[PDB]
Amino acid sequence: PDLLTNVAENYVNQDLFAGIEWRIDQDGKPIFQGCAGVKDIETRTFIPKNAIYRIYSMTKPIVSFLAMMLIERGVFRLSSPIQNFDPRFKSMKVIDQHAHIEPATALITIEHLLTHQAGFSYDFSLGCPISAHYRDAQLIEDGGRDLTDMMGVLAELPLVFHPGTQWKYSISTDVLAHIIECATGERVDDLLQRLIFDPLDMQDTGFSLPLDGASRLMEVYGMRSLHGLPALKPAPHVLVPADLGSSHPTDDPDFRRGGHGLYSTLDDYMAFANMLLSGQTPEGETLLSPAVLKLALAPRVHFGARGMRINDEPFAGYSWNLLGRVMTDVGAAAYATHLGEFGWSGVAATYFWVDPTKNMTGCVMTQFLGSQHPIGSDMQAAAMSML
Amino acid sequence: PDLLTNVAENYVNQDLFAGIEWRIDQDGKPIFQGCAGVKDIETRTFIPKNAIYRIYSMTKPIVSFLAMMLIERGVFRLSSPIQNFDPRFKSMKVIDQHAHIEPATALITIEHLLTHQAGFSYDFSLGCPISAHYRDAQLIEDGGRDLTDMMGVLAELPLVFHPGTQWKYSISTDVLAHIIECATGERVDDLLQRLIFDPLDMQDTGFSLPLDGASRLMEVYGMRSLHGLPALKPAPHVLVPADLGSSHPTDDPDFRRGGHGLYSTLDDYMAFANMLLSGQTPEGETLLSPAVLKLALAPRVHFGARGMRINDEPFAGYSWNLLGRVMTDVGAAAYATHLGEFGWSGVAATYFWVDPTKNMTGCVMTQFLGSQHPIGSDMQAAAMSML
Amino acid sequence: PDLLTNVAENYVNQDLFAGIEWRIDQDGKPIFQGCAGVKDIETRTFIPKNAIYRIYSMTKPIVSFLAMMLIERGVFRLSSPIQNFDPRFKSMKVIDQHAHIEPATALITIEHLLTHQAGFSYDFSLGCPISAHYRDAQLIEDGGRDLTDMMGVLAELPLVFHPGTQWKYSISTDVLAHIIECATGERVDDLLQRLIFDPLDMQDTGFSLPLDGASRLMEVYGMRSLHGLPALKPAPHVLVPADLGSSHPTDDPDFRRGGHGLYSTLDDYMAFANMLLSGQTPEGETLLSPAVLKLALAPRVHFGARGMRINDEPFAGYSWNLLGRVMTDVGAAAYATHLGEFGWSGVAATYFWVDPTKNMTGCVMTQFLGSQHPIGSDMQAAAMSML
Ligand SMILES: CCOC(=O)[C@@H](C)c1cccc(C(=O)c2ccccc2)c1
Ligand SMILES: CCOC(=O)[C@@H](C)c1cccc(C(=O)c2ccccc2)c1
Ligand SMILES: CCOC(=O)[C@@H](C)c1cccc(C(=O)c2ccccc2)c1
Repeated sequence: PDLLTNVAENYVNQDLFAGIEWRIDQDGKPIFQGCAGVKDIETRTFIPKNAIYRIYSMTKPIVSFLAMMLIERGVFRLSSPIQNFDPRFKSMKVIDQHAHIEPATALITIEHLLTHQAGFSYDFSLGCPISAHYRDAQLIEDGGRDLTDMMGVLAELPLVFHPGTQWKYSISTDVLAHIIECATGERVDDLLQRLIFDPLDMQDTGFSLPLDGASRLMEVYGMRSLHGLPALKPAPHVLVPADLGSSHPTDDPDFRRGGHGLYSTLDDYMAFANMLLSGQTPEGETLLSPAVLKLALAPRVHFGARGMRINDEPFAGYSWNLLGRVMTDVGAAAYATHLGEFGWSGVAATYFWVDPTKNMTGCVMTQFLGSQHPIGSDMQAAAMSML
Repeated sequence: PDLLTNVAENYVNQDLFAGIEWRIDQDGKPIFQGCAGVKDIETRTFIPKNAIYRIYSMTKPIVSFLAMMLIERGVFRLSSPIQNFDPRFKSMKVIDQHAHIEPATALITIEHLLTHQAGFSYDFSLGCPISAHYRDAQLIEDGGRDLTDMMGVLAELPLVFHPGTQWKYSISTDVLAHIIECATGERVDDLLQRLIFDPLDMQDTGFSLPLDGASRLMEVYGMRSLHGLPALKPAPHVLVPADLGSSHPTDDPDFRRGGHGLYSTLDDYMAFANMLLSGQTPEGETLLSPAVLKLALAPRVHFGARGMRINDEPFAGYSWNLLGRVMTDVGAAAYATHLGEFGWSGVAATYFWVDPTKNMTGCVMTQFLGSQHPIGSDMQAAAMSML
Repeated sequence: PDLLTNVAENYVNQDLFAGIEWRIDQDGKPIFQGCAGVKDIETRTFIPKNAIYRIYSMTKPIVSFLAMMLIERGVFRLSSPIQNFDPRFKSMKVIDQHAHIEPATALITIEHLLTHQAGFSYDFSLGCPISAHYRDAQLIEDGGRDLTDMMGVLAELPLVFHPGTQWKYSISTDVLAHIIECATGERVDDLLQRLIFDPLDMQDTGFSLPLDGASRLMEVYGMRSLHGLPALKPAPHVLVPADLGSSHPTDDPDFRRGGHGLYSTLDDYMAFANMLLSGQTPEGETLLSPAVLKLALAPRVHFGARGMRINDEPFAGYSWNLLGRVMTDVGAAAYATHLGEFGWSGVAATYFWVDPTKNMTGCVMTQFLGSQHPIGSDMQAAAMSML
């Protein structure tokens, strides 16, 4: 039975998601694919050809992969202190939950940024000692502010632990994008275009819409908390269009970020995921060598009893590598997977995975902010069960 | 020599405080007293007779003393669960710095409120997992909100540790004032009037100015942070009149709190401090029996090597009793004192102490919010050096 | 692209290294090789044919390999107490950072020497409880002193931990060379010649220059700290010829050491590295059996959270075996590698590796003391990326 269709259709029929697309490839070619629902429930327009999604933190594996290419090319290395490229990050301080502030005892490195061990936090982090000051500064909300300028504001705030000593999912991929710009003298969006998107023919992926993109953009549903104040409990899961404020412009030619902000399509993201099986384009051009791809995918952050968590949500059986999650214990996993399955996901419920043991990739595209329902993992589980 | 005058005149002559009054009594009679500076630097009006000060958390020993009287009279007991008097405090939750929320595993008691071990926080607590939600609710800022209603809003928010398991200086004295009202059916300001202020002849003490009070109210100086966002470093110490917003009304007949909000005078507060040497009025009427006064003053919360801290500011060598600080190790103390010295202080730099070994009481009144200079401790040390 | 050339040329063009040679072999034959820069910037003489390098601690894997040959031949064993061969090492003492001295509670063994777990330190060790006494004794500086005589002076000084209980990179390979002499009745340089260099046709490797060697010796650049006092921060990385004092003679026929002092060439060192893939010469003569080579290469010292460090510089993902470093966690590694990659390096920035998973060896020869730039690891990473 087509478990993937059953999951997606049940989600649409229960009024939980407006529209869903999915594709699963094996050996670089589609084996399962489908769509359910509509572009938007207001007009019930069908999902268009080459529909466009805000992929939020599925931007991070792309920007991280770019960083690995630059490491391979000698621009910087994992151990490089970021203050060597932007001195505004010299002399960081660390704050704790008891109001105590002290100088950081270790320099932030490229590796710390890629592993979320740098001590940064995030505006929406509930209970965080510093996230109120991120929100006051509007680091995420003010999407119109140039990346270079956002970093200057961020650099003045304290970290929430000494670099290297803990893990916390964070704005550090945005720092990484900025440090890439400092190190190369180029803009991160131009680098992504030349080094990744153009070689993989990802012609619909970028920080602004294509000229014909407005009619292809999927509507985004959900509730963003008033003033950005982190919610103490989930809002009701209701299909109401979300207000993104100025956080996610569609046609700002200077908007670029490391941790979110890309628009993409199912087809484009599958080209990226399939490349991660080998480090090569389908024509055989190498984007990253096998040795550095192995360095990027090896489990690098290991977690204690409570496991990997983001705002206390678990990622059971997962460790962290330089690009995102990686399954390191199927016996601890909460849904079907295989050892070494890796990938990431975004807050509008987009999700992808790469499963080297099956030469398999998969991606689910939808637009629902802060879903109470783990559609991405449900679709991965369905696809795993259908092999 | 008169070190007390020297300290006070130096502070005034360095443009650090506008006006200061102090008195030190021994055996219930004044032994040192003085005044320095002016009511306000704008007009340089002289400090009036019976000048009036916002005493902020010097409200807490008074409200705590009232609670001990009510315990003595059988209204409730230290072990009483506060949910027995207001069921809005049933089913509390606890939040941590990792965004994890769970049910409280102990009920909040009267003793927890008096010792700041209930798990409540404070709006201005820097780095606190929940203070951002206090600020969003304007618990402290909205002084026009009735105490009973402010408590309903607070009760819906999580604690930051399980009741009884830690110490954190907090809004719990306001909860105590509210629970007093629940338990007695009377208002806390009326109970304070009948049980404490009138027997001690504290005719100028209350939550609103006396009829002839506006001309005697000292000006308040200092910088309250924008939006109440807790500052990451001290603001420059400058004598600029402070803007209190709607947090501290002068003529609201329903304004009443437990942790702040009283107006008082040097002479009134000394009457209260002298009473704490015996539990008796000067006429010999008992406000609190010797046994319950001993219960209230005995060291009750003991601190680790980090010591007692508020927003990471230390109270070196102090433990906590049911009314405030108490000196338990002169060899750890950071300024002159004796074993058993007790008292408290307020954010506008008012300060008092009681020293049973010398039958001594002292009080410094001034108005500077968030002083970088610990005038209260400096004046205590001067008085200790003189006796 | 030729990443190796790009790295080397960038280092020369940025005035960071005078001259660099490299070679990478696979299956015993060169696959990548090159050179950049000059022998010396003063005259800009090109790097000569068979250029000679001071290889410093790349002496250690050679002397360690010699020790394994002697273990195989029954001269001594890993568990042999060194005091059995030189009684000046009976009755060692241990000093700590609190000035406390006590007798060592374990005897130093051959294995302790090969693993730097014997408790010795090094003259240049910053912050070390005993390195000031090494410097006073001029153990490293006085290169004219006979090895046998240096050992007598060293033997009178305390260790910095009990043998076997910790790891600290040390003068212990020099102790090993001396104990080899005691055990065999032969000089270490004669043993190296007969057992290793002559079988591998390493005709330019030794503790003094060949008769035609003076014109082939690469100039050495960098700053040695005045009086040998360990620096608190890196000196500026500037190409100024280094003053080696009497630490590294070119034509002393009795100069021999275990931890440094060899002159070699790229070609000679690659013959040694290639032999470590098999324990055999290219003609198939066995220098060390497969079983004892496996014993020598197996990870033997494992490190805690802070990892393997020398003067606080990290070797991320590396453990220690009887010959040097060995990669035991690619997920912790700071630059491209494979599980089981091993080798060592020297303070003038020479570096080599052996990668059994690729049947690969590599060596970078240059002369810069105390480089701020990890040229050896950069070149390894480049070569790994080019496979
Ligand atoms: C996957 C990428 O998520 C992010 O990193 C940032 C960019 C982000 C940006 C804008 C809006 C949100 C939320 O709507 C939200 C966050 C937390 C809880 C509920 C909703 C999150
Ligand atoms: C001593 C009693 O002050 C308190 O602890 C609480 C009751 C309180 C209540 C109302 C206003 C403020 C401030 O204005 C303020 C707090 C922190 C920094 C600067 C200003 C504080
Ligand atoms: C790899 C072999 O390093 C050694 O074991 C010893 C022989 C050594 C001998 C002579 C000079 C130096 C330094 O120049 C130096 C040491 C520490 C920091 C900066 C410079 C080191």
